[PDB]
Amino acid sequence: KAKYLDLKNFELALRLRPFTIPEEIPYARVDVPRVVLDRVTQDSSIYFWEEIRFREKSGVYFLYSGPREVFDGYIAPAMRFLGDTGIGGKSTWGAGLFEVEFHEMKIDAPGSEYSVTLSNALPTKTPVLWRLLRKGGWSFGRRKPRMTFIAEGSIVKNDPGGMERLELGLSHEVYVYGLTFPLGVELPEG
Amino acid sequence: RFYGKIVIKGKIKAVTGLHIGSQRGIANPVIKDPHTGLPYIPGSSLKGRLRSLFEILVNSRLGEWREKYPSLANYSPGSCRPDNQENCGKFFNRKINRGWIHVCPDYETALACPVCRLFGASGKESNFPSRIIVRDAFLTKEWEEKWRAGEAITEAKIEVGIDRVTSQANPRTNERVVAGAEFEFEIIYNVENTTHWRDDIKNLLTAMALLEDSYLGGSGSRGYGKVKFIFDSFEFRPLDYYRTGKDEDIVSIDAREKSVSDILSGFDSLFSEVEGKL
Amino acid sequence: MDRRFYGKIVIKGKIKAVTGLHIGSQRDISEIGGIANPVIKDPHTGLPYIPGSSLKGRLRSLFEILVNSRLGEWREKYPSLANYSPGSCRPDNQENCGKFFNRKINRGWIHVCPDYETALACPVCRLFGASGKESNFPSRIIVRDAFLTKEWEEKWRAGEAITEAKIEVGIDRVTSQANPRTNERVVAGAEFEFEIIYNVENTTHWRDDIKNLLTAMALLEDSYLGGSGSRGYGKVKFIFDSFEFRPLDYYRTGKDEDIVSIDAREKSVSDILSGFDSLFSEVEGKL
Amino acid sequence: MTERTLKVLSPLHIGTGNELTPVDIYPRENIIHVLDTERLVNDLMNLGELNEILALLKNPPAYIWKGYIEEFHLDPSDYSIYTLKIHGRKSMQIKEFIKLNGRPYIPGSSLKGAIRTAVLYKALKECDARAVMRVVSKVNGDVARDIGRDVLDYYMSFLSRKRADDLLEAIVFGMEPDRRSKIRYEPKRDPMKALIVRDSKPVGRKHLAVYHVEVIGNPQPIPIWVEAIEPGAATDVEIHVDTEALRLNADYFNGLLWECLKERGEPGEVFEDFLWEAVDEFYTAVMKYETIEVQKFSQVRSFYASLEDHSGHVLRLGWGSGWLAMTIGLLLVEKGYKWENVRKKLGLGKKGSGFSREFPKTRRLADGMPMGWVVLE
Amino acid sequence: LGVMKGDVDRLGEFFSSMDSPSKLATASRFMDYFFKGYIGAIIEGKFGYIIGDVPSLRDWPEEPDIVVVYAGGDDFFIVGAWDQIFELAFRVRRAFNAYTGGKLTLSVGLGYFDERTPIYRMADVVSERLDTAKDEGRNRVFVVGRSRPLDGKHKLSYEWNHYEELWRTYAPRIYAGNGRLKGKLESKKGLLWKLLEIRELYVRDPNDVRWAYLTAYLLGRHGLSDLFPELVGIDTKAVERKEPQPVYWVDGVLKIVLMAVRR
Amino acid sequence: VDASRLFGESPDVVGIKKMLEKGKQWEAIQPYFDNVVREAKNFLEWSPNKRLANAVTVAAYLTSQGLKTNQVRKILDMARTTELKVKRGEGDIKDDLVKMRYLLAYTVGKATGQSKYSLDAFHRILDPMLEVLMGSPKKENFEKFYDFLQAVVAYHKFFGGG
RNA sequence: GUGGAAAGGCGGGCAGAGGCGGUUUGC
RNA sequence: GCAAACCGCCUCUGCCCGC
Ligand SMILES: [Zn+2]
Ligand SMILES: [Zn+2]
Repeated sequence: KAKYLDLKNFELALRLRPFTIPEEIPYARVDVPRVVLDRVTQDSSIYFWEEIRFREKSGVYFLYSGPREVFDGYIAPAMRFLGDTGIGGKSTWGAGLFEVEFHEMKIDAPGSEYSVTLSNALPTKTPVLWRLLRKGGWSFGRRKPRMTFIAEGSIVKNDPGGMERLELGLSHEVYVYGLTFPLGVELPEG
Repeated sequence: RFYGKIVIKGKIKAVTGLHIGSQRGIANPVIKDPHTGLPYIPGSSLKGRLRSLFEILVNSRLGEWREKYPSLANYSPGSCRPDNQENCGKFFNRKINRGWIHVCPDYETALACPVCRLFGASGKESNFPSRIIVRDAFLTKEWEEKWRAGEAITEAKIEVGIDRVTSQANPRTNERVVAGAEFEFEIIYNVENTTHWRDDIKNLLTAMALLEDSYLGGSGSRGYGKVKFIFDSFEFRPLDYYRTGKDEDIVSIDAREKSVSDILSGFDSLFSEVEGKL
Repeated sequence: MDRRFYGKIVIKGKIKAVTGLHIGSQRDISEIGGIANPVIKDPHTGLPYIPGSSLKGRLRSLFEILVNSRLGEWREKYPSLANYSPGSCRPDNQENCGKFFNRKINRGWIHVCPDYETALACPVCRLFGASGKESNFPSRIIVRDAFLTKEWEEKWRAGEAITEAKIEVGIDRVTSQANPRTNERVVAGAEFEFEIIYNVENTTHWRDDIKNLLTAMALLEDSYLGGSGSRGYGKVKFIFDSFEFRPLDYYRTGKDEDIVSIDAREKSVSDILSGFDSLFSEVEGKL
Repeated sequence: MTERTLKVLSPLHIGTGNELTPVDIYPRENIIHVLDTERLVNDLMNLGELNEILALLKNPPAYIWKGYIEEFHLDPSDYSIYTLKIHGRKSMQIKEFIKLNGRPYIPGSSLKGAIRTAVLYKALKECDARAVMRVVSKVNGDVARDIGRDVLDYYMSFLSRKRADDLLEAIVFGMEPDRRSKIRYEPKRDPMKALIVRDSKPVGRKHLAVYHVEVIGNPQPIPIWVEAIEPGAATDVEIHVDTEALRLNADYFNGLLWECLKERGEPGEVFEDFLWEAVDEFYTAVMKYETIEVQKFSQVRSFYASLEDHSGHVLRLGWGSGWLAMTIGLLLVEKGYKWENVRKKLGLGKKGSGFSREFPKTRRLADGMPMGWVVLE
Repeated sequence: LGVMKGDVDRLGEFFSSMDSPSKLATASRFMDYFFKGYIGAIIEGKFGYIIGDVPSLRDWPEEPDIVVVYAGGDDFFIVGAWDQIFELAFRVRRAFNAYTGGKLTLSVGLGYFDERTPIYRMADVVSERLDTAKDEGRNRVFVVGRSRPLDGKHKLSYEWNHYEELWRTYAPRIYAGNGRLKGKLESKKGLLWKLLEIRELYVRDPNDVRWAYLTAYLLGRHGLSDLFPELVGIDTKAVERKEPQPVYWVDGVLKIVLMAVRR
Repeated sequence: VDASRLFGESPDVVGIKKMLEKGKQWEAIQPYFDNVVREAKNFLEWSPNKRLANAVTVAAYLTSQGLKTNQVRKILDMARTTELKVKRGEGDIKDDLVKMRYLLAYTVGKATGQSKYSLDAFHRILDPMLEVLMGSPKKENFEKFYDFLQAVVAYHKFFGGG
């Protein structure tokens, strides 16, 4: 039933070692109620709204492999723009805002023929052991079509992934990210 | 197109007990962070109260503002409540569930309305996003330490209802924040167009100046609001800040100024470099 | 239908407790040894105060009874009072009928009009506001909480008693046996800085809503505030500092363009008194 | 009327449940003085300790514990009252008067509780043939009040902290619906919730003095020291009835007092006139009753014969008003044996029971003046 | 709106014990019949000798307002009135205790929701309140959402015999049946809401002993020294055995009664 | 019997309230625990439940006497105001602890009659802690005083006095 | 080239009604 | 020669309506 693992217990599950699940998830899914008040008569109309509320030290992070000239040219100036606008959700109510720090992670992974995906997959060939994720977002008010991704941690073999460009009636072409983030993994017989 | 982000930091002072309910051991609880148990002011209770005060401000001045803001010429002062027809001639034109709000119906009209240009519009084939971001105000470090020192941060107040003839008392309780608290707010305006941002800052300060004489949430008419904006700093965050990352933003200095010593007392003075760099 | 905004008539001043005031709370808030029946207190500063709920409701209580005395004399000047007859819905447990006290809150009947446009022509429910199903007219006055004034802050620092304990004993007439209790009260002569903000919505009827708020104020200096006022504890006296107007051009500019009426030495029965039109004549010159 | 001023004809002590210990007092002269311990103790440190916390807790041979400040210091007093009598050998506990800032006033809860005794006396005089129709509505116990036969002749045998007046206040002021007993009091049903009396203006320091109250009725009289307002002080008090609060409650009041107002005319109109006719009929009747007993002191009767030909409304207040003036039992003298078994049921004498002097034995009079007379007008 | 969601615990180990296809075909019909046919006759008020005394707010109606959304063979998701979803979870548990030989258990999550809540959210909450009761002991009920410190020594869910014994002590002294309190506690909810605020001082710091005498003063001045004679004195054996104080488990009995009352 | 009931930390909160509703058993075993309270001269002698243990033994021995709370309210409200000063208002109670010692000394200088012993035992306990509080800080070591003095009054209502 | 865009948990509700710091008698 | 006894709270109310 466990969804996540530590940085240390991940390196054990890549080697088919005994591992332990974490005791605590760093966030909650609360349902804050809002209201829509009439402007003349102050009449109320409750709707419900769900969120992700982190703890005192907790947060969220992603990983980047790539050349450093692409990082500090593109990924690093973009993440400071996004510190003052949102990542999804009601950014006008102060949701997707954050402060960005840069560090270094090192993962011990066994060299193999297979690999796990640390991002959405959108595979070319059929993968080994997977888990379907089905979502399609929004782009300038245009509703993206739903695309069968693969959830994270699923197992592929020699797959690069690949982005699908879409039309959506805009001026510019919309690319949808489906590249995989391969880390080596050890498997049983299927 | 993006030019920069005018950033407004300061403090919210609850001069009187502030109550923003949740309706879920006190019988009417103010909302709270689920991990700390501390109260906070949302960014959505602050924004809809800055907007509800400003929409009634525009509603009185539809005729006088037909030639500074277009698409106030398509609205008549009043609500569309009796004749149940949305986007009609009157002002409060969109019914959500049972409440009527001014939301302009198209992108081509929300770029002219002073409410929807600053606060946003939904529309059909429109989706005008807002230009301000209102963060959730949390207690100041000095008031999180009083939570560590064992004090009470939210009192519980008992009212009563009394018959006009026989004086039968009928009480209830309302949790509300202890008066005197200091929150920390944040409003990040998004400089899309470089021409009409002065009218979008001066309208946002007008919504705050009406909020210092109205209330914030709760009972209010029985004295549960009485808020006070205490500004700290305004920063510009230019477009050159985000590309190269070097710290050359333009910072205004206002440690102890009001919301009315800031609107015109220093408006030509405090925004002198921001109006120069544009 | 058609809510507008022209400004905020602000009524400041002070409340003089000529006889000692007692706005009671409940205890048990991590408090152990104290006078029974305590005055309510600001939990941060420690001092007593007067809630806006205790003052907006007490002015509503005295003015609703003033209108119930005359349901044949105000109806020539206000519509929708012809819907109501003098009485209460206590002899017939039905909410909205011809009786003037119509809302059972929990058990107590209080004149609140059930609709917007019925309450828009009511002299009570346009000044104090109303709740309803589908109408919900909101109020036009807000009454804030009144803490001690800045000089009575300093008397607390100097060690002077800001409260006291009065012991009242109830005696059975037949056996002459006392049943003693101690009631905390604010010391007589104390002074609280108050705040009433009227919200000017319709410029046709705003004379009346100030002439009715100043009517209920003059009824409150004749009546009592809080406490057990039939045994002494009331006797509020309103000491005005300054009426101000706050026009719509104030909140947009920021310049001090408010029309400041001066009654710094006048009385609540002297503002309603000849001179009402002498003091608010520059408000009418601005509207 | 508003601001109906009063005057004071005898010593008048409104207690606060507090006495002055002899460490608070040092009488240098026939005048006395109230020393300020908080300021004097904190003012006697500059010359120096733990000796003050030891000596005040010890309470030795008072005189020396207040005259030890005379060594290298003097002049630390608060109010400095006058003794006005041949006493004070300190050995006394002066009971103090109620004061709001060290200034004596008359509390309005104490002048209302004297009018309530006068009004209760008038209701039991005029209201047994009409007292059944009051409890005919939602009480069902008036048949016991009819078969006994003027509900007083039942209440002497009905009884046969102390809740003795519980039924009698529930008949004259407030009939409830039901209880574990027959009926009970309801504060929401009361004409006296329309009677508004307020605290008077403060009297003054010049009219306050200590007294020496001697108790007479035994061969060995006892003195009690107390402070009281001297006779001749006049302050102003405002009493008014809110007639608007009676018009709203014309159907909700259920009591014998309400059935005394519907017979003088409009019951929300004559209640203020009924109010003072109840005052000058309880307190003049207790004024005449004390001319029978001559056990006091002579000069006491020369005070009572002079209380007549005095304009205004005369009533008791305070602490020296005896059992005869705080209580219905002036009306319960004419029963005799119907109240004689019940007065021993309630109990009286202690340290068994007083046989022939059960209720009226004690008289507390200050300097040969029967204390506690205040005349409104 | 009250929602329960339950399932049989360690059931895969039970069916793995069957060694022959006729033995599997018996154990899989009898378990199927409890959640298909006999869960109907529990709601029908039958089997009173077998069920007995369960924590009931109101007495059992002739027609319960219960809508069985699903009941599969181990799993059941039942919605209804929140007072009768509460009682039925103890009434399903006792009958399942005796339909078996006392060998198989249940685990029930319980939620109390607004009417106008999306149903995919009422499932995702009670599925978490079921799994919180499931990774702790697998014979225990989640009753009401509850505050507790993050020290790992306190668990939100009650065991079945623990809560059903906490109800036979604390409910017949404060609760009379059918939404009314007892004598000497009518118009005294202000005792009970502040009693939960004293319980919040245990939540903020369990090592602080300030809750012990504030209980004694608040029960004292109301004259109720007879009610709750163990919330005044700290249990030293519970600190010895490293189990929570009795002020911690009283929340699941009070807060149900405070919800039962108009509040 | 009473000494075995009066155990170390919370020996019998439910048990002593029944026995205090007695004469010879509590005149000795609580006298040893009153002497145990006086032998703990330092106010910071109990970081554990022993403040909650002393105050139960104090308020059981005082409930055997009278101990009207009304007589003590001048001290009890004075302890409330001095704790209110600690909230960033003042930091020196030494100018007013002497007043609170004097109000404690004035109270026993007044309390005469059958209620001498109800104030003599009350005089015996707080003053060795007020000796320590003279030369002490007021945010700390007075925090432990005022919480001890609450638990004395709090259990005194539970045992049935006031 | 963001499962997005718009959306105040609030409208109305006196902690209030009743209540002499008192009386008794001795050690 | 001056007091010492008892009484220190009692009894009614406690979230509605509206999405
Ligand atoms: Zn618009
Ligand atoms: Zn109305």
